[PDB]
Amino acid sequence: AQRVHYRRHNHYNTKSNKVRPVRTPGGKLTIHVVKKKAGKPKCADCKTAIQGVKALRPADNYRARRKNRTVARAYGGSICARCIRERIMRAFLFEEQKCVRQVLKE
Amino acid sequence: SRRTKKVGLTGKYGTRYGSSLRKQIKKIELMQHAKYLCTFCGKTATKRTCVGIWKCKKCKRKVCGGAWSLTTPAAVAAKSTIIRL
Amino acid sequence: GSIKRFRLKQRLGKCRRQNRPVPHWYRLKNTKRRHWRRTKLGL
Amino acid sequence: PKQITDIRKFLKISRKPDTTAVIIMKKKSKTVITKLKLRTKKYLYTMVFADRKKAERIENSLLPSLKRIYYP
Amino acid sequence: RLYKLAKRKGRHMGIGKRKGTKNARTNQKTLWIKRQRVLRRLLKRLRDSKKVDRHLYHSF
Amino acid sequence: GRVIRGQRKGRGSIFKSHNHHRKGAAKLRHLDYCEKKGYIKGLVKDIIHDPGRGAPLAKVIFKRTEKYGKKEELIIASEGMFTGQYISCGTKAPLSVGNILPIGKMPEGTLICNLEHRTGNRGTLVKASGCYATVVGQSEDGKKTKVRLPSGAKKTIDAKARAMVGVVGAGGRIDKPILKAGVAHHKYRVKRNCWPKVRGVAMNPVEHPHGGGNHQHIGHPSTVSRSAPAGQKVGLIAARRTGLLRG
RNA sequence: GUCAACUGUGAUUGAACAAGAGUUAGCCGCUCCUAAGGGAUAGCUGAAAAGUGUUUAAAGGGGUCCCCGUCUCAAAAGGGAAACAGGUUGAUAUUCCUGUGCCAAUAGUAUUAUGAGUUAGAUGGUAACAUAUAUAUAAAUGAACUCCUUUACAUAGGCUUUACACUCGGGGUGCGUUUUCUUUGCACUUUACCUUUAUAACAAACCUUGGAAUCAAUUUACUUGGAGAAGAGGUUCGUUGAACUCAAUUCAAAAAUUUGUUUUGUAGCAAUAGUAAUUCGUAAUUAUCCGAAGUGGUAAGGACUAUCCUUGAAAAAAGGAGGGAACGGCUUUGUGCUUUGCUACUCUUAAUACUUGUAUGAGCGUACCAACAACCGCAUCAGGUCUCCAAGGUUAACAGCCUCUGGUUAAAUAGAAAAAAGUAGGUAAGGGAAGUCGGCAAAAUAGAUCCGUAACUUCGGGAAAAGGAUUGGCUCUGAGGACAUUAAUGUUAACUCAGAACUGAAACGGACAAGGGGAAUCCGACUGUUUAAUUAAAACAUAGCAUUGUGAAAAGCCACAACUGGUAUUAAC
Repeated sequence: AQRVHYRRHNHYNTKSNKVRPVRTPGGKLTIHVVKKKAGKPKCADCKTAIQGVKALRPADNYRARRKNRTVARAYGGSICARCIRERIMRAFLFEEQKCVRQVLKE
Repeated sequence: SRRTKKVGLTGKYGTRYGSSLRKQIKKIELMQHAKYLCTFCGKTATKRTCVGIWKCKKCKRKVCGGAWSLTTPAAVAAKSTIIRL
Repeated sequence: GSIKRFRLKQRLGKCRRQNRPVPHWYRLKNTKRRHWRRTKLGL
Repeated sequence: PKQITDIRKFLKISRKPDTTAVIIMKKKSKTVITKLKLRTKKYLYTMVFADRKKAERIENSLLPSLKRIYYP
Repeated sequence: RLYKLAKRKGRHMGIGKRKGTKNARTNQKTLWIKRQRVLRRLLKRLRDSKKVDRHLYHSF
Repeated sequence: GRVIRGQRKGRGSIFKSHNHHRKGAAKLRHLDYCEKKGYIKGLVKDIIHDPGRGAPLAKVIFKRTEKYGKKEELIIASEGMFTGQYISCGTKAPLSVGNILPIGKMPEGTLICNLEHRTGNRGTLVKASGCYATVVGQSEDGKKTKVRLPSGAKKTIDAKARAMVGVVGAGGRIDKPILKAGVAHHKYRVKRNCWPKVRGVAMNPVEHPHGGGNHQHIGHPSTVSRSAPAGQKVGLIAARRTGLLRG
């Protein structure tokens, strides 16, 4: 076949240096170092990835259009829909329950 | 079909080690991987994830527990004693 | 190695320069000489 | 490199100041077809013209001052 | 290519010609998985086409 | 000879604690007005493991008493407590599992942990897995309180020292035997270099007082005085008695 | 160039000698961040030298008088702004050249143009959530103060998806064998970054509806469900990176701009570039560059499951949200504020002009060897020395044997002769351990399928026990799938199994590969480890058992001259 070799001045097979064989239009089989796969961004309460938000690294998250980073809805790309829904309910329910309790108490 | 007359869970250790030693391990391991009933939901999904830490799969909630069980008898007696007052 | 620090590179050049034999017209008016293989620079 | 589809958008780029060059290329495939490439400093935009008559009229239509390259 | 055409025609799979354990010759696990997929595939078609009842499907 | 194996262990070189994955110290919420005069309720947000000890650690959030917003502490977890439990701390806190109360306000015969050996010290007795202390009495003029540490000694502390209602987590840990050497290797790997042990009598004389001879015999008494000097302290240190137990 | 010496033989050679020459980066690194840690500051000790690192700190920054807060070094394999293809030289190239991009800066002031909002903060969507396509997706008010998240992580096992690799068949080119046979054997048939790449596809997750026991759905694996399943319709991330009629176009049927049918384009990048050919000058042309599929060797991902008295770094840096501080422009009486008069204003990219020190990309590395002669071993020393790439046949096989790409055909010598002896090997009639301290050495065995398998046992094992049989080549037979037509009828894929003939000097795991076994005793439970260059063991370690001190900073145990430390980010399990 053909063989490949590192071109980027650090040849060890470390997690950030993983490498993908690719053929050139020169008919040469060459090597490319593919970027690191990145974690999904997670809800504050439940540590679970949130819809719409792209999983971009701290370099790529800076360059993308703003719409990719967040959700037009309450605590956006920082709390998920299920938790927010439950939280909104708590915020009403306890406030009523507290007022009732005070009225009862006197 | 029925693999072992005795050994069960501790069969992994094989011909090595004392039978008495192995028996003592067998009781604790049977207890260890046992699925506890989760009193935050009513499913039998509570498992041990690390030495003292018990997670329910359904509730995604961490109960603090014993080394080899969800509840040690010492704690149960203490809990009851508190409850009575 | 491939890489060097600048002081080290400059020094390696200095040694190389030092080797260069005595100029031929001067003899018409040597004893000390680095050779690479068996006589390491060490520095 | 970017691919244009709208003839009007192509014309719109064509009028503008930083659109330095028009790079035009015509070739066989099986019959003749035309690739029209425009060179803006920011990008090289390409439009694929499948009919000679349209291509001929548009190549004529352009502002003539704008630089012209043929590959051969 | 000639040898391979002959192997297709079944000519060198005899007991002496083999040189490895049966599981190494072909993996038992893969064979099972193949078979389970064939049986599941048939069942999904039978339920989708509505030519069995759900209850019968589940038992099968 | 040369420095003996016991002495080398102390000296602050390689035998320093295996720091690296430890999650930070476990010490109670420090004493303030808000606790002293009442109660403060906090949230357990998480229970997290620790490479050092059997007990899990409990991630506790309070809201600050003189500044906006939430501040996180690490408490050592009582058995039977849980994520999303409200944890209460203070003089008026109710007797209930995993709350933090002054020992002066315990009813007798309660089981507790996280004793402060002297007040305000953020908890320093009863922290290892499955331990507990028992409260055994309150003096007539109050002010002092009598408790029992799990070793078997009775001790008298100030009343306003903290403790935590309920037994320490991870009970029964040494019930399970360690079957194979590698498990023991892994146990010590996250603690301190102290293992495998090496029998002193098998050493050369130069390294240790039991060394030498031709049958690995101890060759002189195995009990050495409390008064013994540094390199001499060998086998059974200052022992009251030797041989099997009775009570 | 060249042969004084060296290149252990020769030598016109050469890693020798001589003369010149060569290393080009915003993107590849260093450079920045923190880790194990190091060195200092405050103290304090100490004659000093030094030993300590917040232990009596008026100490480094952020907001605009308040709030944070040791400094500094320590990764060329952790974290980490951004780059690829082709070509080119005697010697460099992700660095020069040509093309194409990408990333980061990009001051003030004034003009212009780009779109927003307004008569001080847009809309859609039931929802999950979606929305700016401007030469450019620029632009969707937001202070203090907060709260998160990404950065950012173990191991094992399988499953699955894509990529590359390999293979097969067909068309096209060239070449080869071509006595005989050979619709043949072989070669070539190329496609990058970049375009939030456009879409499709798929594992999940989530939503709307729906209301489930004769439980259901369901994976290789088990998982999941009234805390809402199946079903039906959706929304998103992640893989992927032109899949899919994708886009453009055409005609037919539509709405005051859609569905159906056709034509194009290797989706742009892209053929002008490569490669194989073919001619003519002696540079120029022409022709080619594409229809089906399989194997699963690599690598990445996905969804997962299991394992742990082990739970598997940190920050720099970036992002999101909570919160609601601040808020037209112009003219003007009066002390940024108040009342009068007027309406195109506030944002925001990009370009331009002018001033402001000279207003775009700093410095350093980049030759060559990397051992076979460039390293270390006193040297051109059969030694030692870190990482990635991984072709065909045979095969369990990245083994061993032979082969293609690529490399070499040289080793501190050659020829001729051929004896003892040596050394690395073969092989031996008949006997079969009689040799020897000692079956040491050597040999026998061995691959697989099918059978058969004891004492004893902690019931797990012993066990491949022991002990048998079979195995080639040929010619057949049976078994095992996938699709799509309206039960039958068709198209169509692999390799593995099982059975039967015939055939031969009874041979066939033919080479290579590859267990000697049994009956007992002694010691050591075991796996583990050790005397580097005389001892691998019965020594040592180990789990378990047993013992002892110690309740704490006036303690245990231990280090230090001293102050001070360590065990201790600890606490009787």
